[PDB]
Amino acid sequence: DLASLAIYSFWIFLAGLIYYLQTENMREGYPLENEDGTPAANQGPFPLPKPKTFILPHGRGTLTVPGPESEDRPIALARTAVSEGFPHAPTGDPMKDGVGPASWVARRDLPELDGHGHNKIKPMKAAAGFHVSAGKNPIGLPVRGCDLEIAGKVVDIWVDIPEQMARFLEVELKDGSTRLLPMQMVKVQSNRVHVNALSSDLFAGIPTIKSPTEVTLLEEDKICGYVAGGLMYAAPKRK
Amino acid sequence: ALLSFERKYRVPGGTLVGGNLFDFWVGPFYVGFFGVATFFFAALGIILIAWSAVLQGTWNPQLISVYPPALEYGLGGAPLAKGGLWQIITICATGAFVSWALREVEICRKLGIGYHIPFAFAFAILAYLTLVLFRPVMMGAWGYAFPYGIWTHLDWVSNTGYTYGNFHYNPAHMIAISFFFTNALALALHGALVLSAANPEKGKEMRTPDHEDTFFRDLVGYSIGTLGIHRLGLLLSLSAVFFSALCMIITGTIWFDQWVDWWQWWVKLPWWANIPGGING
Amino acid sequence: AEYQNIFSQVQVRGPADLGMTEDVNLANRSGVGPFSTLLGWFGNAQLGPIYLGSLGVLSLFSGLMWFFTIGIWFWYQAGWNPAVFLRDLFFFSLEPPAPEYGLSFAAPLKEGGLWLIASFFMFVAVWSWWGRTYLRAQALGMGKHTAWAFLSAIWLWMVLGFIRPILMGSWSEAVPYGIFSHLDWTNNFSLVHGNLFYNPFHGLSIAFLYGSALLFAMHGATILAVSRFGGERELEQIADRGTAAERAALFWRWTMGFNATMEGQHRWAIWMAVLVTLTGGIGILLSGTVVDNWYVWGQNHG
Ligand code: BCL
Ligand code: BCL
Ligand code: BCL
Ligand SMILES: CC[C@H]1c2cc3[nH]c4c(c3C)C(=O)[C@H](C(=O)OC)c4c3nc(cc4[nH]c(cc(n2)[C@@H]1C)c(C(C)=O)c4C)[C@@H](C)[C@@H]3CCC(=O)OC/C=C(\C)CCC[C@@H](C)CCC[C@@H](C)CCCC(C)C
Ligand SMILES: CC[C@H]1c2cc3[nH]c4c(c3C)C(=O)[C@H](C(=O)OC)c4c3nc(cc4[nH]c(cc(n2)[C@@H]1C)c(C(C)=O)c4C)[C@@H](C)[C@@H]3CCC(=O)OC/C=C(\C)CCC[C@@H](C)CCC[C@@H](C)CCCC(C)C
Ligand SMILES: COC(C)(C)C/C=C/C(C)=C/C=C/C(C)=C/C=C/C(C)=C\C=C\C=C(C)\C=C\C=C(/C)CC/C=C(\C)CCC=C(C)C
Ligand SMILES: [Fe+3]
Repeated sequence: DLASLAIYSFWIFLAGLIYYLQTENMREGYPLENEDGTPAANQGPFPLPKPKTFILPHGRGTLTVPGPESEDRPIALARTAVSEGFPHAPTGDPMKDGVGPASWVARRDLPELDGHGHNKIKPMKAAAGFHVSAGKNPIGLPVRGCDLEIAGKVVDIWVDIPEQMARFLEVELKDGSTRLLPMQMVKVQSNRVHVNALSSDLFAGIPTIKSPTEVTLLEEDKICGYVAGGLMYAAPKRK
Repeated sequence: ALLSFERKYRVPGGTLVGGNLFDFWVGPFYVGFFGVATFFFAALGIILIAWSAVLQGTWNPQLISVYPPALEYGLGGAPLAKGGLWQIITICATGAFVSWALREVEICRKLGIGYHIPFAFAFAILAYLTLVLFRPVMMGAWGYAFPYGIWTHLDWVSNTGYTYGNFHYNPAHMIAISFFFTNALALALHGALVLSAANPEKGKEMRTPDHEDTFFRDLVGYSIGTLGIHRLGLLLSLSAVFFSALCMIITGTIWFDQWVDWWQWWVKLPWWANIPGGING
Repeated sequence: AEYQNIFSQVQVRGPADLGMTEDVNLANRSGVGPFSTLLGWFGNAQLGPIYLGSLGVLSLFSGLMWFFTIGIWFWYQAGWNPAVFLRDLFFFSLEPPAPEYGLSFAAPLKEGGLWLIASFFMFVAVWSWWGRTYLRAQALGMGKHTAWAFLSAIWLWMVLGFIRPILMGSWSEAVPYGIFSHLDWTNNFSLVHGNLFYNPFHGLSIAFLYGSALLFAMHGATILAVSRFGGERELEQIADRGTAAERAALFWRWTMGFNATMEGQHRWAIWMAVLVTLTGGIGILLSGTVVDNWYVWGQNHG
C-alpha cells in the first residue's frame, strides 16, 4: 500500500540526504592528517565531494573547495608524548606565537569589503554620519585589564558600515600607539571599560595593524586570536 | 585523525578537574575528566537497561521499556525489577548529561570560545529534570515520571495530556508551541538566506550581508541582521524549552483540572460576564 | 561579568541604508521607516525600506481581505457588541460548509460560503507572497533557497485546507478559522484517525521540529561563542575560513566527533526545518485518503 511505499521511499531519500549533507561538510579540513601533516590512513566512510567554485566579488578571485590545504604559517608546537592523541606543547610564548586559544588563521591580507566595494569596517571618525546612538559611549573611558591596572584609553570605536554595528574599540597605550580590542571582549561600565582577557602588560603584545584606517582579515584574526588566548594564558596575572 | 588545521589548537589546558590527567583525545574526541565521567554513567546506564531488558523478557528495541516505581512507592526506593532500575538509570542519565555539559565547558576553555553551547544544553537537561525529577517530587511519586522506551514514552505523553482534556488549552503549552514553530520558521529562513547569498544565480558572484539585509527589507520591511538572527535562533530555542518546562511544572501541581476551564477566569470577568450574545452568553 | 553578546552594549547609527540595487526596480521601494533603539539592543535598529510592486499590493490586499472576512463574521457572532467581542475572541470560529455540500460552492453565505471566501483570499495572498519570495531573490541575483523552503511550509498548509479536502470529496474536512476551534479541529483529527502518534510521518515531523530547536540552539550558541572572532560574518568565513569557523568546527569535532563547515551548517539548517513540514504534509495527506486508522495500519505496517 501507498503509505508503506511513501515511508520506505522516504527512509531512502533520507539516507541519500545525510550522505549529501555529510560530504558537503567535508569541503574544508579534508583530507584528514596525522599529527605530522601527512595524509592519514583512515579517511572515514565518505569520499570528498566534487569541488565547487565560489566567485568572489570585487575582482577578489575564486575559491574552489575541496582544494589543497595548508596553514600558510609556522606552528610553534611540539609533541609531549610518544603516540597519537596527546596535547602539543607551545615551544615558545603561545600568545606571541599564535597557537592554542591564541591561534589565528592565514586569512587574506585585505579588508573585508561591503557590497559597494568600500572597506566594511572603519574607525567611526572616518565614517560619515556615524555616531553612537544608545548605551554608554566608551570613547574617552580608561581601559582596565584583568590585573586591575589601567592599560590605556579608548580613542575611537571601529564600526561595521553596512550592518551599523560596533566591531572594535581602538585603545591608546602609554606609548602613544593604538590597538584594536574586539567589541565582544570588553565590558563597558560607567567609569571604565573592563577587559578580563588581558592583563595590562599584555596590551603592547596585541598584533598591530599596518594602516590606521583599515583592517585586513589577516589582521583581525591575529587580534581576536591574541586577546581570546589571554583567557588561558594571562591567568597567572588575573586577580 | 586530524582536520588539516587542527594541530595548532590541540594544546594542554582548559581542564576543570584533574590537571593534565585526562587531557587528551581518542580519535576526534576530546576526553574530559568529564569524558571519563560521561563514559562511566553512560555505560552503567546502558548495562542497567540491557539488564532491565532481560527481567522484562525482550531484546527488540521497539519493545524494551523501563518503568518508574508505581505510584504506591511514593518517593521511596523500589526493587530493581519494579522500578528501581529506573531510579538508577535516571541517576545515570542525569550523570551523563551533566557530565557532557561540563566536558563541553572544558572544550570551550581549551578553544578560547564562549560558554554559550553548554549553557544552552543546560536548558535541555532542565526540561528532562522537570519531567523525571522536579515534577514527580512536587507531586509525591516517581510514578508520574515517564518511562524509558521508544513507543511507551509516547503512551505517557497521551495519558498525561488527556488527564487534562485537550492539553492544547494549557496556556504555557500554547506559548511553548509558538516558540517551536517560530524557531523552525527562523531556522528555515536563516539557512536559506546565507545559502542563497553564497550560491547565487550562476556565473554570478557571491552576494554579501548587504544583499541579505536588502532581500529581507525588500520582502517584509525589516531585517534583523547577521548578529541578530543568531541571538534570535538561540533565544527562540531556549524559550521554547523554557515554556515547555513551565507548562509541565504547573501541571498536576498548581493546576490539575481540565485545562480548557482555566480560560473561564477571562470570560467570567465582571465587566462582561453577564452581557448576552456571542458564544458564552 | 564576562560579556555574552546577547544584547549590544553600544548602538551605533549612520545614514539610513537603502540597500543594494541590483536589478531591483527602485521605483517600488518605499522610503526608509524609523529607527528603533529598542530593536537595536538585539538586532538592526532600521525599519524599512520595503518593496511593494504589483504582486506585493495584490498579496497584502487579499491578506487583509482574508482577515476582514474572518473579522466581520466574528463581530457578527458577537452580535455587533465590542465587550462580547473581546470576551469571546478565542471562541468565535468561521467554519467550512457541512459535509452535505461536498465540494460545491452552493453553501449559504452564513453557513460556509464565507469560509470559502476567506479561503479564496487566503489562497491568493499566500501564493502571490510566494511569487514575491522568488522575485525579490531574482532581482538581487540570489539563489532561490527562500522560495524553495517556503514552498515546504505551503505544502502542509495546502494539504490541510485544499488538497486533502478535495481528495476526501468535501470542504467540511478543512480547518476552521478561529483560535480555539483550530485546536479542537487538531485534537479531533488525531482522535478520528486512530492517534497521530501511530503515523510514522507524524513521528518524523516531531523529530525535525525538536531537531530544529536542537540545531538552532547549537548553531546560534556556536556563532555567538565565536563572535569574538567575527564568526557571524558567515559569508566571508565561507569565502576565506578564519579562526571563528575553525574553532567552531573543532568544538563539534572534539565534542561529538564529526563536524560542519560554515556553509555546510546552513545546509543542515535549511533541511532540518524544511523536513518538519515536508514529512508533516505527507502524514496529513495520507490520513483518511489511504489510512483511516494509524493504530490499525501500524499493526500490519502494510
Ligand atoms: C496527546 C498529547 C497532548 C500533549 C501533551 C504534552 C505533554 C504531556 C507534554 C507535552 C510537551 C510538549 N508538547 Mg504538547 N501535547 C499535545 C499537542 C502538542 C502539539 C500539537 C501540534 O498538537 C505540539 C506541537 C506540542 C508541543 C509540545 C512541546 C511544547 C513539548 C515537547 C518538547 C519538549 O518539552 O522538549 C524538551 C526536551 C527534552 C525534555 C529532551 C531532553 C534531552 C536530554 C537532556 C538529552 C538526551 C540525550 C539522549 C539520551 C542521548 C542519545 C544518545 C546518542 C544520540 C546515541 N504538543 C497533545 C494535545 N505535550 C512536553 C513538555 O512540555 O515537556 C516539559 C510534555 O511533557
Ligand atoms: C519532549 C516531550 C516528550 C517526548 C515526546 C516525543 C514525541 C511526541 C515523539 C518523540 C520522538 C522521539 N523521542 Mg521523545 N519525548 C520526550 C523525551 C525524550 C527523551 C529524553 C531523554 O528526555 C529522549 C532521549 C527522546 C527520544 C525520542 C526518540 C526515540 C524520537 C526522536 C526524537 C528526536 O528526534 O529529537 C530531536 C533530536 C535529534 C534529531 C537528535 C538525535 C536524537 C536521537 C535520534 C535520540 C535517540 C535516542 C535512543 C533511541 C534512546 C536512548 C538509547 C541510548 C543507548 C541510551 N524523547 C518527552 C517525554 N518524543 C518521536 C518519535 O518518533 O517516537 C517514536 C515522536 O513523535
Ligand atoms: C491532540 C493533538 C494530536 C496532534 C495532532 C496533529 C495534527 C492534526 C497535525 C499535527 C502536526 C504536527 N504535530 Mg502533532 N499532535 C499531537 C501531538 C504532538 C506533539 C506532542 C504530543 O508532543 C508534538 C510535538 C506535535 C508536533 C507536531 C508538529 C511536528 C506537526 C506540525 C508542524 C508545523 O510546523 O506546523 C506549523 C506549520 C504550518 C501550519 C504551515 C503554515 C504555512 C502557511 C503558508 C502560513 C500562512 C500564514 C498566514 C498567511 C497568516 C499570516 C499572519 C502573519 C503574522 C502576517 N504533535 C497529538 C497526538 N499534530 C501537523 C502535521 O504535520 O502532522 C503530520 C498536523 O496537521
Ligand atoms: C535548548 C533545547 C534544545 C536542545 C539543545 C541542545 N541539545 C544538545 C546540545 C544543545 C545546545 C548540545 O550541546 C548537546 C550535543 O552535544 O548535541 C550534539 C545536545 C544533545 N541533545 C541530544 C538529544 C536531544 N536533545 C533534545 C532537545 C533539545 N536539545 C532542545 C529542543 C531532544 C529532544 C527534543 O527530544 C533530544 C532527544 C543529544 C544528541 C546531545 C547530548 C548527548 C549527551 O548528553 O550524551 C551524554 C550521554 C550519553 C551518550 C548516553 C545515554 C545515557 C544513558 C544513561 C541511558 C539513556 C537514558 C534514558 C533517558 C533513555 C530514554 C529513552 C527514550 C526513548 C525516551
Ligand atoms: C519549513 C517550515 C516552517 C516555515 C517556513 C517558512 N515560512 C515562511 C517562509 C518560510 C521559508 C517565507 O519565506 C515566508 C516569509 O516571508 O517569512 C518571513 C513565510 C511565512 N510564514 C508565515 C507564517 C507562518 N509560518 C509558519 C510555519 C512554518 N513556516 C514552519 C515551522 C506558521 C505556523 C507554524 O503556524 C505561520 C503562522 C508568514 C510570516 C509568511 C507568509 C506570508 C504570507 O503568505 O502572507 C500574505 C500576506 C498577508 C496575509 C497579509 C495579512 C496581515 C494580517 C492577517 C494581520 C493584521 C495585524 C497587523 C498588520 C497589525 C498592525 C497594524 C497596521 C495597519 C499598521
Ligand atoms: C478588530 O476587528 C477587525 C474588524 C479590524 C478585524 C479583526 C479580525 C480578527 C480578530 C481576525 C482573526 C482571525 C483568526 C483568529 C484566524 C485564525 C486562523 C487559524 C488559527 C488557522 C488557519 C488554518 C488555515 C488553513 C489550514 C487554511 C488553508 C487554506 C487553503 C489551503 C486554501 C483553500 C482554497 C479554497 C477553499 C478554494 C478557493 C480556490 C480556488 C482556486 C477556486
Ligand atoms: Fe548562521
